[PDB]
Amino acid sequence: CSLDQTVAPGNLTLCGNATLFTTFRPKARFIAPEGWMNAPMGLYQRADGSIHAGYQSHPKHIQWGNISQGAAYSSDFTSWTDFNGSEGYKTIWPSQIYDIRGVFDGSIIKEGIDGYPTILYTSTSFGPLGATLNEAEGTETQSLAYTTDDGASWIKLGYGAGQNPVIYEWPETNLTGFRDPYVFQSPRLEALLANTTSITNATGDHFATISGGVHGDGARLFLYRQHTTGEFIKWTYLGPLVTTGYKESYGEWSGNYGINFETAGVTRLNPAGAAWDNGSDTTAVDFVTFGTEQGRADHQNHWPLWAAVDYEVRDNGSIEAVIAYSGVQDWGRSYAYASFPVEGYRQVSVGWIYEDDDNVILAKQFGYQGAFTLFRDLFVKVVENVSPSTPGLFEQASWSTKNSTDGMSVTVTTLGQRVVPETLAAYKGNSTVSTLAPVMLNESAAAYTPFSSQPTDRFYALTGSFEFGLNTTAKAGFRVLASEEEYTDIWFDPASENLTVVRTASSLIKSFGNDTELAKVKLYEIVGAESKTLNLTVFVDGSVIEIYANDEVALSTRAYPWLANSTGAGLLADGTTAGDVVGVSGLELWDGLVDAWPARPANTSQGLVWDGPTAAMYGLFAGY
Amino acid sequence: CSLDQTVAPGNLTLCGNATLFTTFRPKARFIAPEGWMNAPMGLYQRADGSIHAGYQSHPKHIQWGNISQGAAYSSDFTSWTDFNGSEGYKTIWPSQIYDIRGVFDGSIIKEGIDGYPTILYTSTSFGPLGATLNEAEGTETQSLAYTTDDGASWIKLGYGAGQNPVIYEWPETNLTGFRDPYVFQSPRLEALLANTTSITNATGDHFATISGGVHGDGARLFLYRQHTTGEFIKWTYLGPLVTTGYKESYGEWSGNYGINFETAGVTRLNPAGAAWDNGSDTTAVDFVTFGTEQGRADHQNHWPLWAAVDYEVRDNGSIEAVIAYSGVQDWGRSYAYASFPVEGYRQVSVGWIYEDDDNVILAKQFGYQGAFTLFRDLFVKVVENVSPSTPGLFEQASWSTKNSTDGMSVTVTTLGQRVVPETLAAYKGNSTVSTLAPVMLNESAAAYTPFSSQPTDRFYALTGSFEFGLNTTAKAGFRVLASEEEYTDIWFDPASENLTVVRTASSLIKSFGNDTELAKVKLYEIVGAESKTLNLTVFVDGSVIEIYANDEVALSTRAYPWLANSTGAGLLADGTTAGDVVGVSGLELWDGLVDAWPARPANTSQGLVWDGPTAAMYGLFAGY
Ligand SMILES: *[C@@H]1O[C@H](CO)[C@@H](O[C@@H]2O[C@H](CO)[C@@H](O[C@@H]3O[C@H](CO[C@H]4O[C@H](CO[C@H]5O[C@H](CO)[C@@H](O)[C@H](O)[C@@H]5O[C@H]5O[C@H](CO)[C@@H](O)[C@H](O)[C@@H]5O)[C@@H](O)[C@H](O[C@H]5O[C@H](CO)[C@@H](O)[C@H](O)[C@@H]5O)[C@@H]4O)[C@@H](O)[C@H](O[C@H]4O[C@H](CO)[C@@H](O)[C@H](O)[C@@H]4O[C@H]4O[C@H](CO)[C@@H](O)[C@H](O)[C@@H]4O[C@H]4O[C@H](CO)[C@@H](O)[C@H](O)[C@@H]4O)[C@@H]3O)[C@H](O)[C@H]2NC(C)=O)[C@H](O)[C@H]1NC(C)=O
Ligand SMILES: *[C@@H]1O[C@H](CO)[C@@H](O[C@@H]2O[C@H](CO)[C@@H](O[C@@H]3O[C@H](CO[C@H]4O[C@H](CO[C@H]5O[C@H](CO)[C@@H](O)[C@H](O)[C@@H]5O[C@H]5O[C@H](CO)[C@@H](O)[C@H](O)[C@@H]5O)[C@@H](O)[C@H](O[C@H]5O[C@H](CO)[C@@H](O)[C@H](O)[C@@H]5O)[C@@H]4O)[C@@H](O)[C@H](O[C@H]4O[C@H](CO)[C@@H](O)[C@H](O)[C@@H]4O[C@H]4O[C@H](CO)[C@@H](O)[C@H](O)[C@@H]4O[C@H]4O[C@H](CO)[C@@H](O)[C@H](O)[C@@H]4O)[C@@H]3O)[C@H](O)[C@H]2NC(C)=O)[C@H](O)[C@H]1NC(C)=O
Ligand SMILES: *[C@@H]1O[C@H](CO)[C@@H](O[C@@H]2O[C@H](CO)[C@@H](O[C@@H]3O[C@H](CO[C@H]4O[C@H](CO)[C@@H](O)[C@H](O[C@H]5O[C@H](CO)[C@@H](O)[C@H](O)[C@@H]5O)[C@@H]4O)[C@@H](O)[C@H](O[C@H]4O[C@H](CO)[C@@H](O)[C@H](O)[C@@H]4O[C@H]4O[C@H](CO)[C@@H](O)[C@H](O)[C@@H]4O)[C@@H]3O)[C@H](O)[C@H]2NC(C)=O)[C@H](O)[C@H]1NC(C)=O
Ligand SMILES: *[C@@H]1O[C@H](CO)[C@@H](O[C@@H]2O[C@H](CO)[C@@H](O[C@@H]3O[C@H](CO[C@H]4O[C@H](CO)[C@@H](O)[C@H](O[C@H]5O[C@H](CO)[C@@H](O)[C@H](O)[C@@H]5O)[C@@H]4O)[C@@H](O)[C@H](O[C@H]4O[C@H](CO)[C@@H](O)[C@H](O)[C@@H]4O[C@H]4O[C@H](CO)[C@@H](O)[C@H](O)[C@@H]4O)[C@@H]3O)[C@H](O)[C@H]2NC(C)=O)[C@H](O)[C@H]1NC(C)=O
Ligand SMILES: OC[C@H]1O[C@@](CO)(O[C@H]2O[C@H](CO)[C@@H](O)[C@H](O)[C@H]2O)[C@@H](O)[C@@H]1O
Ligand SMILES: OC[C@H]1O[C@@](CO)(O[C@H]2O[C@H](CO)[C@@H](O)[C@H](O)[C@H]2O)[C@@H](O)[C@@H]1O
Ligand SMILES: OC[C@H]1O[C@@](CO)(O[C@H]2O[C@H](CO)[C@@H](O)[C@H](O)[C@H]2O)[C@@H](O)[C@@H]1O
Ligand SMILES: OC[C@H]1O[C@@](CO)(O[C@H]2O[C@H](CO)[C@@H](O)[C@H](O)[C@H]2O)[C@@H](O)[C@@H]1O
Ligand SMILES: *[C@@H]1O[C@H](CO)[C@@H](O)[C@H](O)[C@H]1NC(C)=O
Ligand SMILES: *[C@@H]1O[C@H](CO)[C@@H](O)[C@H](O)[C@H]1NC(C)=O
Ligand SMILES: *[C@@H]1O[C@H](CO)[C@@H](O)[C@H](O)[C@H]1NC(C)=O
Ligand SMILES: *[C@@H]1O[C@H](CO)[C@@H](O)[C@H](O)[C@H]1NC(C)=O
Ligand SMILES: *[C@@H]1O[C@H](CO)[C@@H](O)[C@H](O)[C@H]1NC(C)=O
Ligand SMILES: *[C@@H]1O[C@H](CO)[C@@H](O)[C@H](O)[C@H]1NC(C)=O
Ligand SMILES: *[C@@H]1O[C@H](CO)[C@@H](O)[C@H](O)[C@H]1NC(C)=O
Ligand SMILES: *[C@@H]1O[C@H](CO)[C@@H](O)[C@H](O)[C@H]1NC(C)=O
Ligand SMILES: *[C@@H]1O[C@H](CO)[C@@H](O)[C@H](O)[C@H]1NC(C)=O
Ligand SMILES: *[C@@H]1O[C@H](CO)[C@@H](O)[C@H](O)[C@H]1NC(C)=O
Repeated sequence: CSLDQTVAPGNLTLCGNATLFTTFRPKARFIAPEGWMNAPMGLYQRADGSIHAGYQSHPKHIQWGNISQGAAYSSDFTSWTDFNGSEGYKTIWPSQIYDIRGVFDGSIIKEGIDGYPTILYTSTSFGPLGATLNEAEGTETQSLAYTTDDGASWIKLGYGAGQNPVIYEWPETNLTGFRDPYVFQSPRLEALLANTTSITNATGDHFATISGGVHGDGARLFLYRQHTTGEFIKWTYLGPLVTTGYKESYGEWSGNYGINFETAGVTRLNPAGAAWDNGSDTTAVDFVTFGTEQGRADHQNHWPLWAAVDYEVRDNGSIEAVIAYSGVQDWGRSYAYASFPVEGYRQVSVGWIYEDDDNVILAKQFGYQGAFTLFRDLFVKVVENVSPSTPGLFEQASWSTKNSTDGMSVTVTTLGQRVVPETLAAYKGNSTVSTLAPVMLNESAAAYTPFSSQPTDRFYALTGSFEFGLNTTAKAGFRVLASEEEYTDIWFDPASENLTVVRTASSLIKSFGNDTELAKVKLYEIVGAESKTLNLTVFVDGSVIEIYANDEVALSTRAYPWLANSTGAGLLADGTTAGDVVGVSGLELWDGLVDAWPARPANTSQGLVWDGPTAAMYGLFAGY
Repeated sequence: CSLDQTVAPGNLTLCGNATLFTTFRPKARFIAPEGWMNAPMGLYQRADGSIHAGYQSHPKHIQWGNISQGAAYSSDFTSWTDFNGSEGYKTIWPSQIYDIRGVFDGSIIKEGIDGYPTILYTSTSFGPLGATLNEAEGTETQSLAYTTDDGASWIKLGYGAGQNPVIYEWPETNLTGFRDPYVFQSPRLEALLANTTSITNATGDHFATISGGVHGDGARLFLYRQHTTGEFIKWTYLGPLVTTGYKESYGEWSGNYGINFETAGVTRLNPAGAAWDNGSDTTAVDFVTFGTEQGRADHQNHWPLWAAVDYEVRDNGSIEAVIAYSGVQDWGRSYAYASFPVEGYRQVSVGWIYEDDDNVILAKQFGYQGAFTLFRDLFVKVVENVSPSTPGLFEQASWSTKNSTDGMSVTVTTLGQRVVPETLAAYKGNSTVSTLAPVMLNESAAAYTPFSSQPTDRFYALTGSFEFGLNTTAKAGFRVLASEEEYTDIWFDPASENLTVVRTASSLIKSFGNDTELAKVKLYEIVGAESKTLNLTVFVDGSVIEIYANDEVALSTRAYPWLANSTGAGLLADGTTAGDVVGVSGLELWDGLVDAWPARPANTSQGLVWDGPTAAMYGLFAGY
């Protein structure tokens, strides 16, 4: 095993465990110290204003298993510190018959048991578990734990009658899944159900959804309500909140609803951020965010989706969330988005970016798998004065339209997503910032034009506004992680409405994924404008490439170039002519970003271990 | 629920939990503070000379489940003190994927991990488990833990490759069971295998048996040897030590070998006690003690047996233990005998006495189930100058015979068992002792003759020597726990060689067992004697009746008389005439015995709990 990054890569499968630990590793984002991570969990803003973030964790392994909560905290979403206790950076782990198979995703009741922050989580035990298997009741249940030390440790309720697990009965038969409880307060839902509480007797101020589905008959999000305020054992099943069909799709802008939901959450937003009104704010919109399984040919069969919903009250004192329009939260290699409230009327969302090594060829050599996305403020994106001649506008696919009285303009409403400003400020302020001169891309434009300033490593951000003619057939974007032999091309093609990431040349290492990523982006044309604009922000962080368009569209992906000098960046142009011109302005390079884990040394590997021959006997975890 | 013990019992199933806690409860023996117990485990003499005793335990329940090690200690086998830690009187409990289904029986390596006492125990996980079920590999494995604080707590080795569990591969396919590791040193076995260690490479100073069997083909005791002295991870399978047939029986004196072994141990004894020679002591005998399953119509399908064995060395460097003769360790409601070495060349054995409430009618009202037997010294019983005309003598069923050179007398050899002298001394010294005048039972004898002194409660011992004519047809023995309406009759009938406990009148409460207990007792007739003698010792301790004959035969059983005055005792006589006389001498009553748990209050119940609806979902434990 040679680690010479000035020559072509050898056979890297001969390299030892964690020998490639720093080679492709993100530095500017949330990631475990080592080993396996997946879904964010247990997210809450603590009493001191800091953010507690948990995550599904399997230390000293590079596949999933013994799944536990790892945790850390931050005062600004950006610079983090690990918890360190008797189990290292873990704070909840399998320990009881009811959760021994894994401590799955959970969410926080901020004033819970004895007034302490309390997690409701999926506690798993033995038996077939999965949407394509024949799971039985009891394999997935829901349990409580609380913390008296602000998340350094958690105390589980005892096992037994009237204690853990607190939710165990399946609400319908033949579930595909029964997990990922999302606890939330909702003046909106309380107002809607206030006339029906005699029917159900459930009058608590907390609701909880549980994600799943029914075999052969599509996904389900099940709604529960806390039975009595200030009491946390009894949760009353109201009914299905969201019901979708077996592999139903709302269309090209909306992914596919698959067979089973995961990590679903419920929020209410307005143009400024989170909305906590009872229905009285006419600018507020109810949203559900959710993952779907088995409705996708690639990306681990996983779509992270969202839908705007209109709530209807059923006669049995339950709620139907009728989907009004439906979109995609991220179009790339990310999943398991969790959202949580943050003071100042914010709802903040973060997901998990998996690697692109699905055959597990270099995972041991990495010594880790996975990272988070950046933390994102959610809000209602409102575009005013939209031209009715915007192509495809009245499809109303992942947005809504409201005509002006005179019919000459439209107001467009959709889900907005933008990187939390704390992170943008810290990134910019800690970087070497190069403000770049505008560039007109015309007949003289090369295919690739390097920026006048270049990055110095694999940790940078780019911003640009691309102004296109209304009938352009030109393409433009950014090339990143670029040398002559390796590069990753981010293209937007207004004629097809497709944002793509072409990765055929991303790396000389052939075992990594190289498929083309794709997102749909609607450029809403403004009344009286003779052009249309794409605002693109791109973060390059080790192997992560995370793309944001117009505070709306997100696409996370991976690139693993071998060569030390595959760090360059610049502009891409295709079909730009004297007459079909692309004006690029607002160009900025931020070189360096932030060291997100200042207390950690560069190499936080502790080695990898094998569970031994019993792993195959038990059949629950891969074992490595 | 009335607790009036001066009138007939009402419907006691209406009584609350633990309302009958003290009513039938032993006071003078090892018993858990409350709840469920079964097999002794983890027995060893500590560095300070005290005895550590563990037991299979399920606190606050009255059926088996979450099976854990409860523990206590004693300096004299007799007066005990509970450990008290973070889990009360438990010291090992289910906590890892490999043992979450139960911490089953285990035994002690005295100088183990880092020089500390170390337990090798059966760690159980999910799946069908049982001799009549289709168990698979991995469900039962063997794991290590060690103590740095003399048994107050135990630290398990980590889960994984080269750590726990340390034995997981089945030595043959289709096992009926794979548990109860018994670790022991043996100069005998080391000497026998010394010429074969090249074949196996196993040269350690510890051996371990694991108890089981093969479906359809009888029980098996599997022998392992520690691979290297001072190292405790690697244990090498040598071969089957004991192989018996599917429900094979050696005869009327030997129970039945069933389909599966449990709690098996290996020892070597001589007339004085434990023998630690390499084979050079010609008075020493190799013994195996073991439980069998599914070879008995009653007594929970369980026989606690023993066999004298002759070891043969196989060509593959393993040992066959050929059964020379075979007996019964206890003929009544006891099982799961464990033996352990004690300083002064002793081997001490103790078992578990279950209740006689197999339909679980009053278990909740008790608030506990189970106790230990008394602790017993094992030795080789040798009877010299035995008459060749002793009936059935050359059957050599559970004994061996050696003729004198002239053929006029025989030396008989069998397993001896006697209550440890520490307990006999303490019992006698703390009791009110009444030495009773001898009684000739003849034509004038009533059926029942009360002793001249009577017990004052349900805690007493009786001794007597019954001298019978060589051709008697008379019966005699002891009645205990006796009033006019309730009593338990212990009879010996020399003509049939049967010791019986008749329990048709033991209690007015009809839900308890009332079947007749039976043991075979061989009165070895001495050359020149014109009579034959039965030395009977009986312990009455709450509901326990524990009978010892001639330091050889043991029979433990249960009686639950309701009436407060059903405490009396005396002599039984049947068919005694002027010519067929039974001379009773050495009669002594010890009233009171010892308070075995002086620190415990009378009622150590902490209530009972239910595991809730998930107990049936998981399907592992009853839940109560
Ligand atoms: C199979 O058997 C298993 C083993 O038995 C069993 O698991 C065990 O289950 C039991 C019962 O559910 C659990 O017991 C609970 O423990 C909770 C605390 O748990 C935390 O702390 C313990 C112990 O703490 C110490 O010991 C460890 C180990 O040495 C040290 O690390 C610590 O530093 C600490 O040491 C100090 O204290 C020691 C003595 O205790 C000293 O020796 C020492 O010197 C130190 O000073 C830990 O062991 C726990 O760790 C385990 O669990 C965590 C997850 O929780 C894991 O991460 C970890 O790996 C371990 O597995 C843990 O950290 C108790 O809170 C709980 O007590 C209450 O509940 C019951 C009711 O259910 C009540 O009886 C009792 O009164 C308590 O409730 C009161 O208090 C709470 C708030 O504090 C109130 O909400 C409640 O209403 C009530 O209030 C009362 O008082 C008020 C007045 O103040 C009054 O106003 C109220 O009205 C009311 O009266 C309970 O004891 C036990 O932890 C499990 N153990 C393990 C190892 O798993 C398993 O379930 C079984 N399985 C099956 C299938 O049956
Ligand atoms: C799923 O995830 C699960 C959770 O991660 C996982 O279970 C965990 O597995 C790990 C790894 O196997 C276990 O870690 C081991 O822990 C052993 C000690 O265990 C005992 O102590 C711990 C911790 O102790 C404290 O914390 C608790 C909780 O707060 C307190 O109650 C205590 O008071 C104590 O607190 C003090 O210390 C704290 C910090 O640690 C402070 O915060 C605090 O202020 C106090 O000061 C307990 O948690 C354990 O309890 C659990 O387990 C018991 C059974 O064991 C249960 O009954 C109980 O309910 C709990 O479940 C327990 O009591 C360590 O000994 C062990 O460390 C060694 O082994 C590894 C190799 O495997 C080495 O890396 C390491 O060096 C250690 O080995 C050295 O030491 C030993 C002798 O001491 C030598 O034999 C050895 O050779 C070596 O010697 C070295 O040093 C020598 C020089 O001195 C040198 O000469 C030698 O050459 C050599 O270098 C390991 O850390 C962990 O306990 C599990 N946790 C739980 C909760 O289960 C599970 O397996 C996962 N499942 C799957 C399927 O993957
Ligand atoms: C005295 O000790 C006991 C512990 O032994 C304490 O706890 C009680 O324990 C018993 C079991 O011994 C439990 O009985 C079982 O109850 C099941 C239904 O329970 C529900 O209804 C009752 C009645 O109002 C409620 O009290 C329960 O509420 C509690 O539990 C829920 C969780 O479900 C919590 O949310 C609450 O907060 C409470 O904690 C329940 O809502 C019942 O199904 C079960 O069924 C069988 O057993 C009986 C008797 O043998 C049969 O008649 C019946 O046919 C069922 O038999 C089964 O038997 C075999 C083998 O098991 C199976 O193969 C069959 O298919 C069949 O299913 C049983 O009756 C009791 O619920 C529980 N009480 C609790 C926790 O409060 C007592 O509390 C304690 N008392 C005191 C004063 O301390
Ligand atoms: C680097 O990290 C790893 C952790 O990832 C550390 O531990 C090693 O981990 C790997 C797995 O990543 C283990 O590989 C597996 O080994 C199995 C056979 O092992 C035995 O032989 C080896 C070789 O001499 C010994 O080292 C082992 O000894 C250790 O374990 C025993 C317990 O058994 C202990 O007693 C010892 O003390 C040691 O701790 C063993 O004796 C092997 O069966 C297993 O098989 C598959 O995997 C490969 C690769 O994918 C395939 O070629 C093969 O076909 C098998 O594939 C399976 O794949 C699928 C899915 O799993 C199944 O469906 C198939 O049916 C099929 O079974 C694998 O190769 C390795 O043993 C282990 N080493 C240890 C513990 O020492 C490294 O130590 C660490 N390195 C350093 C320097 O720190
Ligand atoms: O770590 C479990 C956690 O991850 C999610 C989201 O991806 O589920 C994954 O893990 C399950 C258990 O292996 C799989 O069945 C599932 O297909 C997979 O997506 C959460 O739903 C869960 O809490
Ligand atoms: O934030 C104002 C308002 O919202 C409520 C809704 O019941 O609480 C939400 O907002 C808090 C601040 O972000 C969160 O801590 C809380 O978890 C969330 O439910 C009100 O309590 C509050 O007055
Ligand atoms: O507590 C388990 C312990 O008891 C024994 C001896 O009786 O086994 C009993 O428990 C097993 C598990 O429920 C049963 O399969 C078995 O039939 C029963 O005798 C020990 O062998 C075991 O270690
Ligand atoms: O007891 C004398 C002699 O026996 C050995 C056998 O190797 O140890 C046994 O006896 C000890 C005392 O009862 C026990 O502690 C020990 O566990 C048992 O193997 C010798 O070590 C000792 O010299
Ligand atoms: C980058 O490195 C490779 C190999 O060292 C080299 O061929 C190339 O010229 C270098 N510089 C570039 C592409 O600017
Ligand atoms: C309420 O009605 C809906 C629609 O019929 C149904 O799915 C749900 O199960 C009902 N709730 C109950 C039975 O609690
Ligand atoms: C919205 O405006 C477009 C263009 O003016 C028109 O085609 C459509 O009918 C209008 N819809 C409504 C509801 O008025
Ligand atoms: C650098 O980053 C840190 C950590 O997020 C942040 O607190 C600090 O303000 C940043 N420095 C700037 C903006 O100059
Ligand atoms: C653009 O995207 C869609 C997928 O939504 C695809 O079917 C179409 O072929 C793409 N067109 C071009 C020109 O890339
Ligand atoms: C024992 O008690 C019962 C009921 O109180 C009574 O009938 C009997 O006479 C008492 N005394 C005896 C049997 O000596
Ligand atoms: C040794 O021989 C015996 C008798 O053939 C056999 O049962 C045992 O399995 C053998 N040991 C091995 C293969 O280790
Ligand atoms: C043992 O003694 C009896 C009676 O003297 C006799 O029947 C038998 O043959 C003797 N056995 C041997 C081996 O001498
Ligand atoms: C009473 O019993 C205790 C506890 O076993 C014992 O130590 C003491 O010697 C006994 N008293 C006597 C024999 O007088
Ligand atoms: C004595 O015991 C045996 C069982 O070993 C039995 O078959 C026989 O009938 C009994 N005989 C008498 C008279 O009790």
